[PDB]
Amino acid sequence: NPKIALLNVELELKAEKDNAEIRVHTVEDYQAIVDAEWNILYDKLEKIHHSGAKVVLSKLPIGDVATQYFADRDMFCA
Amino acid sequence: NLPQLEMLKNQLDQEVEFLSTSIAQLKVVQTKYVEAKDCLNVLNKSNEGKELLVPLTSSMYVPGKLHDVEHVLIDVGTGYYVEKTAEDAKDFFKRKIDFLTKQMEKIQPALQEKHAMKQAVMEMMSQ
Amino acid sequence: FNRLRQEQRGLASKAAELEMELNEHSLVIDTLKEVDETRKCYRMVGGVLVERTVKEVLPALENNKEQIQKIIETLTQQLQAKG
Amino acid sequence: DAKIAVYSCPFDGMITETKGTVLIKTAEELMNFSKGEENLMDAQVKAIADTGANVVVTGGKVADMALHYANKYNIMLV
Amino acid sequence: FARNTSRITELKEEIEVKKKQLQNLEDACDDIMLADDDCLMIPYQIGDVFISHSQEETQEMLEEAKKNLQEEIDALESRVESIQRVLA
Amino acid sequence: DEQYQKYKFMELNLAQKKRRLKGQIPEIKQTLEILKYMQKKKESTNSMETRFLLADNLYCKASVPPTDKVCLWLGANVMLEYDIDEAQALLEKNLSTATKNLDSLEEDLDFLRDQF
Amino acid sequence: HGARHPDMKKRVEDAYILTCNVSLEYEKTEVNSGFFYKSAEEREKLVKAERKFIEDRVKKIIELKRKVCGDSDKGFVVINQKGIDPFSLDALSKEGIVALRRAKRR
Amino acid sequence: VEKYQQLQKDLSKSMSGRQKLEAQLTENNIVKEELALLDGSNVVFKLLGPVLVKQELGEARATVGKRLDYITAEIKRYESQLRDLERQSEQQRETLAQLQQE
Amino acid sequence: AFTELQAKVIDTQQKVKLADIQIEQLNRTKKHAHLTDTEIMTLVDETNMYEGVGRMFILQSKEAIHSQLLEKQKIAEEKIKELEQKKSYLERSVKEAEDNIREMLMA
Repeated sequence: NPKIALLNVELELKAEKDNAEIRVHTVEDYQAIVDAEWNILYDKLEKIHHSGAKVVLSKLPIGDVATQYFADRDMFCA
Repeated sequence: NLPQLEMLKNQLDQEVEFLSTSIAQLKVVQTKYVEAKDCLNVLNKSNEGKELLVPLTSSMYVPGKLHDVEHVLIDVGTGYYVEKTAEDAKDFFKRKIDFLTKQMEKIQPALQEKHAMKQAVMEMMSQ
Repeated sequence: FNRLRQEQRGLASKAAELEMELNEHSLVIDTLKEVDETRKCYRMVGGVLVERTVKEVLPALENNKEQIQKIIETLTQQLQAKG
Repeated sequence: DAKIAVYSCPFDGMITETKGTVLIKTAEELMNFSKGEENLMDAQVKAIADTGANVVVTGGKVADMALHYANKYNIMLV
Repeated sequence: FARNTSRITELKEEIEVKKKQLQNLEDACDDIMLADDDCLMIPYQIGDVFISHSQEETQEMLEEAKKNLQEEIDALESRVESIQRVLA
Repeated sequence: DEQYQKYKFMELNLAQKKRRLKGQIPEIKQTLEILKYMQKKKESTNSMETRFLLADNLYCKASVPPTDKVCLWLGANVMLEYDIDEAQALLEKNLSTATKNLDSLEEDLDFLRDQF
Repeated sequence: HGARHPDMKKRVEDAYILTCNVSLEYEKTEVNSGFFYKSAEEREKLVKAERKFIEDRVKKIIELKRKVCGDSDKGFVVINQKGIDPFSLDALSKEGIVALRRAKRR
Repeated sequence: VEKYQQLQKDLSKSMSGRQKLEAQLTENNIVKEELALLDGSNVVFKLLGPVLVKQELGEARATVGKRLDYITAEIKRYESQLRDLERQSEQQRETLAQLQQE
Repeated sequence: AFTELQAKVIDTQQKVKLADIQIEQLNRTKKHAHLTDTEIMTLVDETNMYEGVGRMFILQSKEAIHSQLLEKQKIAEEKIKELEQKKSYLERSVKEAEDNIREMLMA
């Protein structure tokens, strides 16, 4: 009895990025930039899947990596 | 003929108003020197050394006796010194005021004479 | 336009300036009210610097408002004279 | 005995401020508008004393917020 | 919001002028160390007062002004760099 | 529409406030540190030949004893003098606390007015 | 034209006439300190409070009505170049006073 | 018109500085011209900020002279920008006119 | 042509706009002088006192206050009467010129 999610906005490669600049302090710091590149998207997908729906549809193309994180949500996207 | 002249009369009015702001600047520049002349009379009255209450920047007052009229000082230029001597502090800063007032005449006479043509342009603009 | 505009502006400003003076004389009262202008002090009134106990400051600082208030009220009512 | 409150367009359509060229990013312009409409019809059920208006007419859109405000105030709006 | 320019341009120019003023103060210190280095009389100013007494006592405020300028201005240079990096 | 014109008007009438406020800030600073640095120690120590302002253009030599008396004015009618320890105490708030509100009502006000 | 006088004593036969302009609708004083400077905050508020002048002029008309007729019976007819309010016209029609509005020049 | 406006801005920012230096120079000329002959009543020192150092007249004269040379060079720079502006005023302004005409 | 004569009459009007300013400046400054005189006559009731030009305060005794409240106000007084004896001249210059230009030049 799947509850469905009716989406149009998507998550895909190369679509968005952050133009951050950070001076070197250690080697553990650069992951702040690569985090900021995707953290809002990860939280977005996590919450929109945890919304209460349990299968999700999207009118625009979705990434295979996004599909794998949706599988991590025990979930599928079209 | 008339329309283009009337259109450019707005630019003429704006330049005249800029020069009127310049002559308002002329009315506001005399101050420093006019209270300098007003403060002339303090110098000779206190040449024995006398207690003064004077501002520190603008808003502070601290008691203190003035002395050493022989090195009363004025600032000038990029950081040069004008050490006013005692006899100057009595009488000769009167002529120093005369020369500063001479620059004040470079301000009022020598600029009002050339703004006479400004007012002439105002009168001509009626045509 | 002009024959009315400059006349109204001048008659308004002639007491608007005194209204700003009253604004200054009202913002200056903070020293007396809270900054404790009550001791033996070297008070000045402009050009003069008096070492006096401040007894006259209350009547002097009320006598200005008791006049300028009615001046500015007269200006405010005069603004409505003609439209 | 609904002594009509007569107006042409006592309400307006949708708008949204732009902070510069780009659009604003706050919902206060909508929350304050909703509360203003609510208090306006509260003043309506106050001014029924001197107007006696159970009905009103408009040429401008209103939302379901005005619908339930009217339902709690027992008024009609064409 | 790309507010960086409106918040970094004035800071850059004022830091530049403060650095120039500190360099000129260092020049003044050097000058009083060689030009008119006479021990007996030297008008030296602390805010709004000359005292023509300090020759070696001049450093008592020379160093004060030096550090109160340099530490504050390079701290605020780090601040304007922080304003730059927070946006990019 | 009118957004650009009103935005520019607000920017102008708040930049004038910026200019004015950082206009009075420097001299009140000077009032604090000039006294607290020179006089509080040296004048309290011994009397020296000094320089005081006769006017904003006439500068006169002077000498001061350990007078240790200071006077504050906020207007053309109301005066109060103070010692050399409580005077800086009352003056230091008027900038140290004033900057936090006035400049936050400048930096944060500009941040809001870029959208307000 | 006529006026906003419901149930006028239309047959004013003892029609005393004095055709001066009565400002029974005072033109709002928008001009106080020029055009839209910062002082327009005065114009936003001084535009109001003109309601009193209508009744003051009406009281003047009532005084002249008393003077010329000695009572409230005989009809006194006066004019206005501009509009006049209906609410005070309701009382003026009871006072034996006939004010009229929107008159042309000649 | 791009080039004309750029040259106008260059003219403006050069002439503002030229005029301010003229305003200060009109005073320093006289002050120094009697200063060079009134010795004893005033003596040359340098008020280089909040300090005083004994100073000699010659380096002050060199300073004011190289001020004069600098400002004259800036005047010719400004006036060259003026001819540049008037030269652009023909063709860089006909740029739009010819495209609207044909 | 009458163009230069019209220039002269407008110059006379400009001199009128000089006259009103030059009398009003001194009457406001004289009102300020009277206010200062009333204040100085009020404050002489106490002794330990300072005066100056605002930018300084010099100590004195009471007789110095009496001397200063008169010696400068009387200069302002002699100067106000100088300015009436000047204003009468210049207002004659403008008004009689008007009397002989306005009903004359329109011919």
